[PDB]
Order: sequence, then C-alpha cells, then structure tokens
Amino acid sequence: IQRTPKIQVYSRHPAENGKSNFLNCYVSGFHPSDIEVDLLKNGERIEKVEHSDLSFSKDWSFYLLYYTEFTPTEKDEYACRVNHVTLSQPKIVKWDRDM
Amino acid sequence: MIQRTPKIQVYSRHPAENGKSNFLNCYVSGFHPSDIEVDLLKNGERIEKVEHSDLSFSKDWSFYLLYYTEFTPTEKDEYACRVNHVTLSQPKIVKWDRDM
Amino acid sequence: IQRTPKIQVYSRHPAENGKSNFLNCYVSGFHPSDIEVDLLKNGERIEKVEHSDLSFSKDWSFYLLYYTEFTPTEKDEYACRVNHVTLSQPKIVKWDRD
Amino acid sequence: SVLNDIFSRL
Amino acid sequence: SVLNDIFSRL
Amino acid sequence: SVLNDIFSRL
Amino acid sequence: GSHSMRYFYTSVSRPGRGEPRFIAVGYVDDTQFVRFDSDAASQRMEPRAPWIEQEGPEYWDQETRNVKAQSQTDRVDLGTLRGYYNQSEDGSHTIQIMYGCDVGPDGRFLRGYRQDAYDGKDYIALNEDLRSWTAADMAAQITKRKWEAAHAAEQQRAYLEGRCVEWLRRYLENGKETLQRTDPPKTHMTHHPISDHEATLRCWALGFYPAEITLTWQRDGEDQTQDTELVETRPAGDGTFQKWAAVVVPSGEEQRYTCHVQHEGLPKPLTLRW
Amino acid sequence: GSHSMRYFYTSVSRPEPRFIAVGYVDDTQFVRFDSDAASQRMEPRAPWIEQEGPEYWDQETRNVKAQSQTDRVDLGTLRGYYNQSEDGSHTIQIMYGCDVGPDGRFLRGYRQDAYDGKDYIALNEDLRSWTAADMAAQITKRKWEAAHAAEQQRAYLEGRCVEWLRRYLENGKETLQRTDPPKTHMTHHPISDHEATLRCWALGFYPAEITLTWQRDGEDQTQDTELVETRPAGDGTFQKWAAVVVPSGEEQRYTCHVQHEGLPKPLTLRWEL
Amino acid sequence: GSHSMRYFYTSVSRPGEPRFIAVGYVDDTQFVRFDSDAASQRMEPRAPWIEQEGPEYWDQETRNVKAQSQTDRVDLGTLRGYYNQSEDGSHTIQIMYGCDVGPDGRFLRGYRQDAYDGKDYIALNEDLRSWTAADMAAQITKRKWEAAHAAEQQRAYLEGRCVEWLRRYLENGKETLQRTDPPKTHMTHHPISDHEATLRCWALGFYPAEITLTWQRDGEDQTQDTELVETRPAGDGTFQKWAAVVVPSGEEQRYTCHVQHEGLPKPLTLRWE
Ligand SMILES: [Cl-]
Ligand SMILES: [Cl-]
Ligand SMILES: [Cl-]
Ligand SMILES: [Mg+2]
Ligand code: NA
Ligand code: NA
Ligand code: NA
Repeated sequence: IQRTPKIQVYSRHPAENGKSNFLNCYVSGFHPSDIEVDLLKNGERIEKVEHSDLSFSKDWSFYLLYYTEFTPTEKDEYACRVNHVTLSQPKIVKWDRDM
Repeated sequence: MIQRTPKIQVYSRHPAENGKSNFLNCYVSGFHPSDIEVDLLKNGERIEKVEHSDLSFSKDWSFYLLYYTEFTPTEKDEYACRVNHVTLSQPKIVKWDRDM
Repeated sequence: IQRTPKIQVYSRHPAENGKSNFLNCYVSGFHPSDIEVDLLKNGERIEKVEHSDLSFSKDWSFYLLYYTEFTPTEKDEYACRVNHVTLSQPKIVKWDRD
Repeated sequence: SVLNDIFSRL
Repeated sequence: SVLNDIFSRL
Repeated sequence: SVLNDIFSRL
Repeated sequence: GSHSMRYFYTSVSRPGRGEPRFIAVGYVDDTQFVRFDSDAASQRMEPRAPWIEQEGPEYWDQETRNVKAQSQTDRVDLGTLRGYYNQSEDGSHTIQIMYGCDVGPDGRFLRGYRQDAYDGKDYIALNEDLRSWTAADMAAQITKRKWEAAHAAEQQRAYLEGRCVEWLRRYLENGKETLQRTDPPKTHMTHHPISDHEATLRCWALGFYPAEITLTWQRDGEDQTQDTELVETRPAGDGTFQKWAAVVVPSGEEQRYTCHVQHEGLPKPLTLRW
Repeated sequence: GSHSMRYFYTSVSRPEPRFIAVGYVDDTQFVRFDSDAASQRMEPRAPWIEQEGPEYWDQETRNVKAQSQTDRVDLGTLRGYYNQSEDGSHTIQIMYGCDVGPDGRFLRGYRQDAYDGKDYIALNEDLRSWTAADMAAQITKRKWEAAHAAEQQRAYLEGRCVEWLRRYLENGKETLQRTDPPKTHMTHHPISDHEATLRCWALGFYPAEITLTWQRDGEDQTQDTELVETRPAGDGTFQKWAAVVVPSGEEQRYTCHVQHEGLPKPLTLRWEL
Repeated sequence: GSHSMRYFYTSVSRPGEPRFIAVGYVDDTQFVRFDSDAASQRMEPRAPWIEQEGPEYWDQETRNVKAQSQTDRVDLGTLRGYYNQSEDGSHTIQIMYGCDVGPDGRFLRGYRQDAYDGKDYIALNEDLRSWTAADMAAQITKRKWEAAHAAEQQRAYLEGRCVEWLRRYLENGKETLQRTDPPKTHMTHHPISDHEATLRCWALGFYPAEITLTWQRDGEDQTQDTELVETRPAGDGTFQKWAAVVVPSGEEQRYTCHVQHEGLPKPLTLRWE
C-alpha cells in the first residue's frame, strides 16, 4: 500500500570549495505523495529551498527534486532531511562530494 | 493643500499555510500627496527585497500602491507593514493577521 | 605579459539610505583573465553576486562587472575584494558613495 | 495538448 | 493609446 | 552573426 | 458587457526646483497594461500586460512621444501654478490627469472623460457632452477661458470618441482571454470569538475578477447593517481581487446570519452560513 | 529518432483534493497545473511552449480542470466503496500519451489509471479493450465499455496527441531534438588495504536513457557492482554513476562502458595510473 | 549615425579542455554569449531583440562559434609546444573581429585580429587584403594564411554577412540600439588644502558609452592637473564617467566642465556654484 522513499543528495556540478553551485536532494520511489524534505547546513534548515513539480514513474511511485543554491567549503556539512508516513523518525542523508 | 492620510491593509495573496510559500501584501490607498514610505517587516526588521505596483489613483484623485514580497508564514514569525506619510506624525505599524 | 586589475566600486544609482540599489565592482585592464572578485558586507562575502560575461578591450585587457542588489545604510560598510596573479595579496576597495 | 473526453469511473 | 493634443493650462 | 571560415594558425 | 480604458497621469514636483517626477499608467477595466516613469532609465512607455507586447515599434515610439509631451506641459504648469498661488520653493505639488472612454457590448462609444486635479483638488473637467468644461475657482478659470478660446474640447472629444475607442476595441480583442474573462469569487466563512457573549463572523471572497462585488449580511432573512464591517476591495497581486465582510453576533445566534455574494462571474448569487 | 508525449495527473484527497498535472515531451517537462497555486491555470514550464497563444492556455486549463473535477468525485465514491476512513488520504493517478516514430506517425498510445498506488484500469495496446483490477475497477470497465470510452480515448491518442506532439517537436526543436553527450570520468576510493572502489561518472547528458556497465578483462562484471538511479541535475540534464569493488592493484583490469544516444561510439574508461 | 558589431573570443588553457567564452556586441550592447562551461553548449541570447531568431540561426551560430573554439584549442596546444611553455601554466588566445556601418547602412571598416598571451599575434590590415604579424610563430601563420587566401574569406565575411546582420540587428532592436540617453551631470567639490581643491564633473546614466569630458580655465583648454576615470557600466545598460581638475582655492568659478554626447542637442557647460 505504501512505499518508502529513495534519497540521493548531490551537487549539480562537480564541487569545488568557494564556487557557487546547486545542492540537490532527489526523492523518488515513494507513495503516497505527501513528503517533507529539508536541506540542512551544519544541521540547520536552509530556508529558501525550491522543488520540482510532482510527477511519477511507470510503477506509479512519485519523485521530486529539491534544490537550493549553495557554495561548498571544506568544513561545512550539508544534508537532506526526509520524513514520510513510512518513516517513524526523519531520515538524514549527508551530502558526500564523491557520490 | 488637500492632503489625505493613507488607508492600510496587510494580507497574503493566498490563504496562509505554515510552511508553504506565499506573498505578503501591503495595500496603501486613499492618500495624497503621492510620496510615501512603505516597508514590509519580519520580526521587526525591514525585508530587503520588496516590489510595488506602478503609482495609480482613484476617481477621487487619491493614490494607491500595492507593496509585496515573497514569504513563508510560520506559527512564530511576525510580519507587519510600516507606513510613513507627510500626514502621519510617526510611522504607522499594521501587523499581518492571517484572519484578515 | 601580466597586467594588474583596475578596480572601481560604486552604486548603480545615487545612494539613498534605506532605498534599494545595486552595488557594482568593475574590474578592468587585467591579464590573464582568471580573477577572484567578491563583494563584502561588513567584511563578509555576499552570496548573491552575479557578474557579466568575460569580454576585453582593444589592447586585449579583460573587464568584468560584478554586481548585487543592496540597500545602503549608514552603519553597513561595503567593499570589493579582488585577487589576481599580479597581486601579492587580495586588494580591498571600500565603497564610498561619493 | 491534454485529453478532453472525461470518463467518470463510477 | 494615449492622447496627443496637449493643452497648456496657463 | 559570427564568422564561419576557420583558419588554423599553425 | 461594457468596458473602459483609463489613463492616470501624475506629475509631482520635487523640493528645491528639480525636475518633477512623472508617472503614467494605462488600464483596461481593472487590468493595467502600460506604464511610463520619468525616473526609469528607459524613458519609454513600457508594456505591463502580455497582450500588449505584440504592438510594434511605431506604437511604442508614438506612445512615448505623446506622454512625454503631456509631461513637459504639466511640468511648466506646475511652475506657473506655484507662482500663481505663492507656494514656497520648499514644497511639493501635484498635477494629475485622468481620461479615457467607455464602450458598449457592440464596441460603440458610450462615454468619455478628461479631468485634471491640482494638489488633490478638482481643477478642470470635461463635461459628459464633451463640449464644455467645469472648472474650479481662481487659476482654473483662466484655464477654462484659455481652453474655450483654443477649442481644446473639440480636440479632446475627437480623441475620446475616436482613437480612444478604436484602440480599446483592439485591446479587448487582443487581450480577450484576459479582459473578457470573469473569475468568480472563492467564498468561505470564518468564526472569531471575542468574548463569552459575542463573536465575529467574517465572510470571504477571494480570487475574483473584475473587482466589482457586493457583500451583504442578513439576519433572519432581513437586511443586517448594524454592527457590520466591510473592507475596501484589495488586489491579490495576481490580477484578481479580495474582499471580506464581517458582523458581530451574539454567541449562540450565529445561525441567524447569512452572507450574500453578488459578482458578475457567478451564475447566481451565493449564500453562506457558518 | 522516436519521441513521446506524456501527461501525469495526480489527485490527493485531504481530510477539496490537491490536483497536480505535468506534461512531458520525452524527458522535458513543458506544462504544469497545480490546484494550490491559485489563478488556477495551465502554466508553461519550457520556453518553447511560451509561444502558444492565450486561447491554447484557456483550453488546456479548461480540459485539465474537467478531469480533476471527475477525479475529485471518483475519490469520494471510492472512499465510500471501500469504507475508507474520512481522516485518511487517497490518490488517483492518470498517465497517458503517445509515441511517434521518425516519420512523425503514431507508434503506440497509453491511458492508465491507479488508485492508492495500484493499477486500477489501463487501455490495452490494441486501444480497443481495457485491463482492470478487481472490485470497483470491474465496475469502471463495465461502464467504460458501455460508454465506448476506448474509441474516444483512441481518437485522442492517434489524433490530437500525435498532432500536437509533432508541433512541439518542431517549435522546441532546439531543445527537444538535441543530444547532450555525457561527460565521463572515473574516481578511486580505497575501502581497506586490500580493496578499493572504482566509480564511473556520467554527467550532463540528455536524454536520460543511458547504460553504464563494468567489464573485467573484457568480460561482463556483475558481482560487487553498484548502480544508482539516473538523477536530474536540475538544469535539464541528468547524472548517473556505477561502481565496482576491486582488489587493490587490479584497478586497470576493469573498464567502464558508456552507451548514450549522444555518443558517436560507445565510450570505454579505465582507471589511469 | 554610425554603428558597429564586434565579437570577442577568449580561450584560456587549463593546467584539461580550455575555457572558451565568446560575446557579441552591437555598439555597447551585448546580445549573445557562448561559454564552454555552460550545460547547453549553445550560443545563447543576451538581449531581448535577438530572441526572435529561429532554430536555424542558433544552430548555425552554435556550429560556427564552436568550430572556431576547436581550432583555437588546437592552436593553444601547438603554440605551447612551439614555445616550450610548461604544461602547468595557462595561456590565452583572443580574437576580436567585426564591422562598422555608416548611417546609410553600408560597410565602412572591418577588423579581424588575434592575440596570444595578451600580445598582438596577427591582424588584418585596413585594406582587408594583407596581414600584420608578430615575430616567430605568427610569421608562420602569416605565410600559411597568405597561401590559403584567408584574407579574401575574412574580407567576404566583414563586408557581407557581418554588415547584413548588423543592419538586421539595428532594425529588430531599434528601440534600444538606436537610442541616445543623454548624461545627467553635476559638479562636486573636494578640498585638498588651503591652497588647492578638486573639482569633479559627473556624467551619469548615458548611452552610448562614447562621451567627451573636458575642462577649461577662462575659456582656455586645461590639460594640467586633470584626471579622467575609465567609463564604467551602471549595470542597467547606461554608463558613468567623471572628470576632475585641481584648482587654486578661491578660483573654482574660473573653471568650466564641458560635456559632449550624442544625446545632447548642444554641448553642456558646467561651472561650480
Ligand atoms: Cl493633484
Ligand atoms: Cl591572448
Ligand atoms: Cl590571406
Ligand atoms: Mg510622517
Ligand atoms: Na513519518
Ligand atoms: Na594573487
Ligand atoms: Na616543444
């Protein structure tokens, strides 16, 4: 009846400290469609985050892209926080420059 | 000579939902002359990116302007419009009430 | 050859405290084209900054306009920080509204 | 261009 | 389209 | 409209 | 079925003796479609609606020339009126013009307007016959005599019955999807207690076009006007309008009250109950 | 050189339902409609559709709203049919559209619906018959056969759908008929003193369809391999990577192979060192 | 009433594919760009009046600008080896070219010149038949381009396609390209000491950038103790400039600033108040 979301967190372009980029959280494979997605900077919720228009795959599962402009650095940590009816507590996926 | 003090309404474009993006509106009308200062406030501080309509006026010659900016209402954040006009001794503050 | 950048910092319109404006940092006369330009607000890097497409003058020296929307106040200090291969250390140029 | 013939399911 | 005949008031 | 005849320098 | 075009010109003098600020806006019904602003670097009449962008460069050239021409006359008249009325050099004054035309369903001319104000007060106005002026006291009486001798009313009438109407019909055709539309109001009612004895009922109308709307209260089916409040119709910021009406009622008597919404986009008037 | 047009409608009941429609040509979204975004109107989401006149946006808005109203009713009817609680949320989805070949002619059509994430009813490939789930969908199938809905749906898919797809492909030729090849590279990530992870990247490609495979000594490698879902970059291109775990020192026995429409010949990557 | 079109190509090697940026101007207005880093890999509009061009225009501009950048990329590698320049350093090839038309729309003058590492490399002479080349590698280029009859092909472009399309741009973008925004002027005073002070003459919000600011003292040209800053863009399509002179204290009113600009019916004369 319900499907828990897959999550990928990644940058639009290859990352280099100091250069403006885009931070992406791609949520897919979930049902129902209501979902809460936040981009985190050092644990704190980034305010201005945009998302794509709700669409779905051939298997009816939904997918959304959440994104905001960011400038990566060496020390700053970024993450995507996702909550869904299938998730008892929110899932945190840390942004890894190599994935 | 014939100066008129502004009417002020503070409101949102769409019904407010905590967490959803919206527009904060401050509609100033019924004033004369046309020079006026309008700021949108978030927790007492001036919002920096505010747009406004082109100056127009009503059949009775009084001017009206819509000032607007994107915002995301929350349960805790307080929004207001601050207006000053030659007819106002001090700036007038009208707080945003999602029920009005 | 190497040519050190010229730097001007200025507003699009005559500055009025509390009215929205645009802060400009125009770098010209430099070569090679790689350059670091930041707009500073009270010494901190502004994040919104955009810049024009790389072009050059008749003598082949490059020029770029870096700019961001800002609201001048009386206390806030604005500046342009430029580094270049010709510069031993970044050069800070403070915005003077005059 | 979207479809225009609307079918009620029930 | 705006008017084109411009009248001085004084 | 940009040029279209490309000359190799070397 | 009827439609209107209106232009609103504002000239504001600046302290000292600097060049006045001039702003013009054009409207079809409640929809703005052009602006001109002397403070903009473009110094051109600009489009403000999608259905006007298709006008070619000769249009924008002519619109720009004719509004500047009016603004330069208004600028001189500001100086003259300042001296006529001994208004100190440190002070700001205003000339406004409103003008335009109404057409019926068949596109024929119905009525035209051209009227001016100085410092927020009626200055001179073309009467509905488009042949005679109503002028205020003092300086405007000089203007009325000057305009009578110059046959200005004949020239203003030709514009209002001719070009004004011609171009309004063109805008109504080109922007028909926008201008001939009616968006009905989205209506709901809220309840706001104020004491153990009283409560406020608020009747909402949102997202409607055009702006004309009527909200009224009834108690037991009888018109209810006491203890009612009505806000000015206000723009949402997306081409549609908002309005609400409210009534203070005794606690427990909420069901005696009904709100009635009349709008051109509604197939029939709406009644709302809490 | 085949192309597709697809529409995706979602209706979500709320304890008025939320309705969202999106239109795609291939992997490019070009229209959207949202019920919560007021001034409820089909809006452009690609620059090459912006050239359509206000009459187009009127009819699209009208016809998409008409479906949402029917989906809204059906949500209430299905809630009562299945005795589902009034404080819960339920979903009706529609996917439909058509495929054309290089000559622009109809290849195949689709119209299928889901309730609560499961198949409800679907138009079969012949475009004349329906495949329906059990219980309420069987009533829908009975009703749609009696109403001759398949003939009307087939007319759309073989007619207006293909006709407008061909129009979009021409007006949006610069973006829709393009192939941005993938930019490829390989990275190395030690996981111990005995093993390491090779990761083969493909970035900035369009359309989304791509194949990344690993080989060892020219033989296919499936064991110890990881492949992530193709993901949007946000700028209209897509990304993907594949990984394999290799014993340290044996990196150069492995090759990454990249197949994409934008590539004249398939690519072969090998760890460099 | 003369006008110009100019293109500026920059290729900068990286210690691997070089960064290539092209920009097109009509007079002082940019209208296109290409950036090898951008995801589109296409020539892009940068002015409103160029967006009306169809897909064949952008196809052709993309192919021709990319073809030049590919030759510039190879030439960077060849010059690197010619001059034994280290593989970690960065090097630059720039091209400027374009044409001038008079009020009648006809060809006046054309340019095509190249620089390597910021110094003249080869340039077409004003006759559009001969080349001026720097020493060493550029002498080889000059010999090669003479044998290939490059100048004939470059001249054909400058007198033909360059002029034809400039005229088209001037008409399509007449509302902004053929405008003349006059400068807004004022004078400031900046005391230096009891003996000297700076008078500064400002010119703001003007287009095109061409302007002449000069100082006189008692009606005689003043060249000593004067300074002009480089004209700078305000960011809204207008430009800014100022001229300064150092004057003896009390003599400020003997000096006049004179402003000449295409947007002024007569030259302006400013004097301290
Ligand atoms: Cl007035
Ligand atoms: Cl160079
Ligand atoms: Cl030659
Ligand atoms: Mg006041
Ligand atoms: Na949850
Ligand atoms: Na440096
Ligand atoms: Na060598």
